[PDB]
Amino acid sequence: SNSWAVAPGKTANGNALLLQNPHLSWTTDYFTYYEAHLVTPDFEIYGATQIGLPVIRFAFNQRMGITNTVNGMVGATNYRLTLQDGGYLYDGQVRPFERPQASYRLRQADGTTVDKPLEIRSSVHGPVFERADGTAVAVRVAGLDRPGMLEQYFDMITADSFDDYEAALARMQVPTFNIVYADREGTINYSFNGVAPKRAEGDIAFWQGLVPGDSSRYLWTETHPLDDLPRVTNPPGGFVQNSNDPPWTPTWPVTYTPKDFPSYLAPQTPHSLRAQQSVRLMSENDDLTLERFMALQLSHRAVMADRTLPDLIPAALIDPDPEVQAAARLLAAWDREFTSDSRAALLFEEWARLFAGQNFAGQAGFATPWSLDKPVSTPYGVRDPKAAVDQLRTAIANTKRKYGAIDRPFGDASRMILNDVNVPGAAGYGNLGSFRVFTWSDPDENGVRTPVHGETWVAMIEFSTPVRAYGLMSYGNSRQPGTTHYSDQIERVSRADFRELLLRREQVEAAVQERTPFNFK
Amino acid sequence: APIAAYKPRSNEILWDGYGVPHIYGVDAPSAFYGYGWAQARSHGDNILRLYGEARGKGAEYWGPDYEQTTVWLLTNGVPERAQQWYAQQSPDFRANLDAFAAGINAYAQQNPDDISPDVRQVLPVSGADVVAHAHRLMNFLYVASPGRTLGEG
Repeated sequence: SNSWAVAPGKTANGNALLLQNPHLSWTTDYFTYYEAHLVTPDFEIYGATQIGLPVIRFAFNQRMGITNTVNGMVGATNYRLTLQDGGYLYDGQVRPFERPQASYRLRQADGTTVDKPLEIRSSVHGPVFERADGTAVAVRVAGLDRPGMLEQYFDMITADSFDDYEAALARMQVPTFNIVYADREGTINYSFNGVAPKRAEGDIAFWQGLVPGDSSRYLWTETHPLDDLPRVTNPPGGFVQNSNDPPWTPTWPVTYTPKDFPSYLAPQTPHSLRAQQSVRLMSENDDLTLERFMALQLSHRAVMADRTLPDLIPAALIDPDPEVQAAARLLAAWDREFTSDSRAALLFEEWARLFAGQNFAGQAGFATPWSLDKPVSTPYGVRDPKAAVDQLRTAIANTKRKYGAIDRPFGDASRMILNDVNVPGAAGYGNLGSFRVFTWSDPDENGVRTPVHGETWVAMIEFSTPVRAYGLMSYGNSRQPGTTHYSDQIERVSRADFRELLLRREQVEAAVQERTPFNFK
Repeated sequence: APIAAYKPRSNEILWDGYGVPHIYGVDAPSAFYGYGWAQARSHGDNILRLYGEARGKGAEYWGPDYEQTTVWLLTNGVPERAQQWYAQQSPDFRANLDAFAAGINAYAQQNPDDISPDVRQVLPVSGADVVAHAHRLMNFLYVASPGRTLGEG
């Protein structure tokens, strides 16, 4: 997911700009987004949210708006238990498990059900589970005493002022997520949100792995208040952003450093190339108009190529294999953009899969390692050119196996297909540097692949008076069997042809095609 | 000075050409009811299936493919905690949650042939079901996934 908020001083018209851009599976049911608009005499909200949720997570109205991105807040701890004498060893003593005898029904293939017993055990940490390898693990989840998550979101998205917004956010009922805010007043804000347990020792890596379940030394009981978490409001740089990267470069120049917070709140790992792009796209541009803002969102640069081809190409041209030389010249002529007509992009991805691993996040292959001191220009270079050329040799074979050639048009293999609509793809993997994301699946027998995850709900809002906003939903607004609103937006997505989002009654009445009157009590 | 706010005088959903619902309500509960109605029409099958799972009845309704999640949720006391969270809601907000569920039930009742046969057994849904799904999504999917605890990736 991506998120941008721009202050008035950085825009041409003096109105804050906001980008909602969550990235999630195109198939997982509970991750499906739905676009809607609610209006009553006392409030108005427009936006997307996961199906089943009664409140809009990605909302905006005439006054304010917010967006979210995953921060992976570590709000739970898995503890390795030491089983002994019918209980578990804790602080040198055997402690008893708390346990109720439950039961549930299991539907059989023939439609009937059978009753199955289920013993539920809990240690001081929390419910106990047993892994396949026999490890006994107790999971402790924070915020199980916070029943107001839905109302907090509701109060946040209908706040009459930034102060009211912060007051609601401060209730700490939303357990995770980075949240970005912007309003017509000109205020922008970034908050590393969630319910974080207060710990006396251990860094994030420690708390993410199996923690010793035999000592009260690791049993946390309190959580951090909002003021203890990384936050940024109206920074000197005039913008805030987050593309899932650790919260250390939310704006530029930065307003805090890792040393200002507990080491267990967030990782200090290398920022993805997409995240590096996010910071550059915002910091390097000024006098932004909504139009330009939207154009920048479509960025699909093969940043990884900029970091590696300078060293790879020369090294590859040394190889006597005519095929390797050809591949190098193909990669050399490439403008390093993930366009539909790119004939070098597929081959590059295949080389990158080997150079940086299947998820493209590997760091071992670079010559110069990532550094927080050069957050948007590292890592860089190829550490072992000779080994990298051998990887290219293998990549050439892999590209041919998957796509049938080393120079197949990116958009011929990469397609977005929903029902009977089949359109050319562009942009790609975020870890390769693409800001606009389409995590292409493995190809089929024809070498055709489609997005499994990526751009879903995409919207850009300018808080002028009245507000002006545009957006699109990759997989439509409905997934019910036979609906005509599942594949009806993907063609526009393939041309980056955004819909004007309609909030004003006059606009809605002009676009309405179906009316459902109703009543309730 | 923002533009003047619209004041609905009747409850209605105005759908645009892309199936986007513009829900107008005379009060809060009315808007939530229309929203539940709209969501059911657009994503009813999956919403009902998910609410069924949040009840800890996935295995009961659909079998083995849903059993692991059933064990995960029951062991973590999700269904019961949801009932508690529901009871702990402020009167006003609980009314909105009830309305939302009511909207889902109403759509299903008005268009029985449009609800997938396999999920009809889930109806009717309640405000507690709504709280349960949100609780599952936030705390037992996002924050604490079964994969991380079971070490199954």
